[PDB]
Amino acid sequence: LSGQQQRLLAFFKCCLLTDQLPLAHHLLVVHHGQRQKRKLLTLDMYNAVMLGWARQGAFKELVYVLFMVKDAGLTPDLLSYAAALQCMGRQDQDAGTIERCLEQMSQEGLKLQALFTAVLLSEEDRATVLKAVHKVKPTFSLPPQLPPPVNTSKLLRDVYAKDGRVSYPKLHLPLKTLQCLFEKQLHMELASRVCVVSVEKPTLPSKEVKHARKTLKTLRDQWEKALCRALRETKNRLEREVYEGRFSLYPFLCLLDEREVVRMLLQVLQALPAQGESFTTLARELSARTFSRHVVQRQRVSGQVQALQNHYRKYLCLLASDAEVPEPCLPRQYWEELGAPEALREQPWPLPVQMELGKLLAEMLVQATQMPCVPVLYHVYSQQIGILKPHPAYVQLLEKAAEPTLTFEAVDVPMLCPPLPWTSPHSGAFLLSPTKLMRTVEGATQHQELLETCPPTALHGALDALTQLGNCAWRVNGRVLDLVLQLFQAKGCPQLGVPAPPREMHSLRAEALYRLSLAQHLRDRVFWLPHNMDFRGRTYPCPPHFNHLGSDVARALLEFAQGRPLGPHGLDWLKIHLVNLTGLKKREPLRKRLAFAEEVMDDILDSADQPLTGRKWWMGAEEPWQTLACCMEVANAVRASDPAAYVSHLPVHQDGSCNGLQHYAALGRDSVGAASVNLEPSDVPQDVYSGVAAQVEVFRRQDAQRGMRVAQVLEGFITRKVVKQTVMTVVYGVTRYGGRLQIEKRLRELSDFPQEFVWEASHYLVRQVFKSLQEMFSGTRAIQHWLTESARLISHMGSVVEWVTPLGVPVIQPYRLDKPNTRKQKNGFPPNFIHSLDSSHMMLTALHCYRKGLTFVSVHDCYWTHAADVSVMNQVCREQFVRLHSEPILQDLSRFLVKRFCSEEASQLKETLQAVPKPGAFDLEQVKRSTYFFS
Repeated sequence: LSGQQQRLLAFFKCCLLTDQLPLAHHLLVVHHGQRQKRKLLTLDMYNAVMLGWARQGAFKELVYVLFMVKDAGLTPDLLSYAAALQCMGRQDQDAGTIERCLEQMSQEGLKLQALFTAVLLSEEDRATVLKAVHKVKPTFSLPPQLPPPVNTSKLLRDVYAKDGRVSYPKLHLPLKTLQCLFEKQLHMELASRVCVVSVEKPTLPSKEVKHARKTLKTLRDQWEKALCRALRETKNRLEREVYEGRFSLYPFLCLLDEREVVRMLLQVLQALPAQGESFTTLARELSARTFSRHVVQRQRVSGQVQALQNHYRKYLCLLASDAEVPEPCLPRQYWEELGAPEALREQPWPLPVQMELGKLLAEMLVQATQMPCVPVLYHVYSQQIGILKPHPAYVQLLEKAAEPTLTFEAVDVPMLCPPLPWTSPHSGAFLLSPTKLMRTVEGATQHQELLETCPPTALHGALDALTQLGNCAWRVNGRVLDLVLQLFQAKGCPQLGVPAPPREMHSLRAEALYRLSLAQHLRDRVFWLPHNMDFRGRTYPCPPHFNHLGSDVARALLEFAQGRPLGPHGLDWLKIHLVNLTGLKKREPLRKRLAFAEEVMDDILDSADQPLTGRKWWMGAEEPWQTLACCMEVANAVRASDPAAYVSHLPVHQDGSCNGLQHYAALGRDSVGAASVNLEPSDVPQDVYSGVAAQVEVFRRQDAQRGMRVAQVLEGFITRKVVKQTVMTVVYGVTRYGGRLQIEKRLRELSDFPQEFVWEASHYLVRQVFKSLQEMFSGTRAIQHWLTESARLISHMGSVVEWVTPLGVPVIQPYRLDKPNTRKQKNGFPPNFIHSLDSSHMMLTALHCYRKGLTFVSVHDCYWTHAADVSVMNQVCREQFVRLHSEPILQDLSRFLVKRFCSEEASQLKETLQAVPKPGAFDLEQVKRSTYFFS
């Protein structure tokens, strides 16, 4: 529909939420009076007004709205009849009148049960309509609810099998403890903000520091008063707009309390960084915050929070180890079994309306806040986007004040209770604040629409994997946190990665400070990280400030709260993991790595006991913090009389190093590719990156002979690690220069390499690595060319490439040329497709591990799990990979693309799709037999 219509409809719905039925009715009447405005008006808007009048009990007003719809010439739909019935139920209308309305429903050819099923309504509304029917002669005759559907796909068939071989893991914490944790999370959700003491050591305040704190407090109070005044003036103007009939944001402002809006704007000023944040981004954030605090308020007033409490305690019983449930069920399945109490307000406001509201809030903040060196926030264009910059004096005042209180959004902090089961894409993660399956802002609406179009069962398999990831419990390690605290307080170490005290150094310090503060806050408290999916389908943790993927130090800090005994092989797995973290003997086999671990055991023990004053071998290792944490675990295990008896909280990371290349070589079944990426079983693992480096070296020597001097500049500086980063950029990308920037960063890290030609060197490395990868792998070269040419052809048609993963979740590329960008779509599709396959293999592995009872989480390529679980999870990854590639993914992709776009350039696309790469000699089953496929 029209953009104006979208906002008018949003205004009416918001008025229903605010209970401003007269204002909405008045605006509707004004629009009806003008013929052009009446054309803008839609039946759904009238239905919404009727619903609100049917929640008030004013039948006469509802009838007047019906008269207006008749004057417009629209015909009353099922929703209008629904509202009439519910109003009659509320007001105890005479049975004969209800019967007359029912006759009019049959006059429009509409069954009452069918109309109720077709049009969604609040349960109070449904109860009212049902009572109306019960007053009338007709019986309610409610149809029984259908049992929840399950996936028929062969890959997920084993997961959904009804045979009672399932042994789902149960959380160690008792049920009562889980309920208390839920209560803490609930209180946090109601407040919507978390105050955390600053990690940085607080010096005794000086006289000047105290004065700065007083000045800041006075300024904050002055800003609060100004903000309240500005909000009131804007509300009055918007109410006048409501009388005029122009679209107004007055209900949107009304939904959140005036004090809450002011408190939110003030916290936004405190949260905003010294460099500043984009004005458009800030406006979007403000609108999202308002919607969140309003959904929480609406649930509280409705009573949806109490019903949720009860329903959730029942769900908690399944998770709790002490409580026993006779039939094991998947968490979403169990939730659905208890019922569906999800709020109907989970759906958000239209994006243009949200943008308008956010911009209004940002403008109010800028005008209201003034401080003497005038306004705190300065709007300056940059790319070429307006940004809001904090006052320089304000930043200095903040530094001088050194306030220990840090505010964080409820969404920003990890949950204190298990995440809500993902029964639907829209409703997941935080119980009170709805989390949308698509974490990524870009392409979220299109992807969400695709998800709704996709059958629920296919969504269900991914939803189960996400729920399982959320259910995993994370506890911060005390020892690592303490060491990081000591270094962070006093300068820190660049090699360790602790940021130096506060161009980007200040930002890094602030981000680290927030992450450490969250870690300290949750150090003694078990917490659950919800997982959200991007467009590619990769799973990411929802909280931005604290997540394992974000930083190496965070990876060291985070360890499983649930504890599983090492077992006979657990100690060996810990040693192998430690060697992997160091990066020593990567090419050598696992047996050699274990022998090396025995050789370096003395260093391991010394480093664990005294990290700061020890040999500091862990610092030498490529991942210092992770190495130190592993060293501590190994030391504890040896100290314990039995290593098998000892329980290792710390995760053991198993990775294929090049998951995308492994998928490319499996798809083409290339023998050379399988050997290079370790798909083929071998006594000694062969490093793909080393082979790429060799091929790069031969190309480098050819270029040195040639006039181009880039090779000479890079001669002797193409280290294996840098090559590894370049290979990852080529295989995995969103067609962005940022990955190339990472290659540049690796080149910058080498002091000997000149930075004068670093940009050219990064470009040249990308080209050389791409040539090397294609040359070494015939199957990969073919598949990549086919994908690139298919994506390019689809982009020319003008439709964004859309494909369905083997799991069944549809993946779309969110690139929009200001139309799809041909460059991004053609280059993006091979990496995005490879990512989707990797995520599919990860979800299959996770679900099967869940059936086995292993705790599984995925961080990038690495698959995290307990040391005892590692061997089993390796077997699962080897079987699931084979099963995924057993299905003809290339053929399925070609057929799906043919359906999506060929039946519309399409013929050329059809020919390209038809010419799928032929299967290679290498046997798929070999992957199962390959011990070194993941290591």
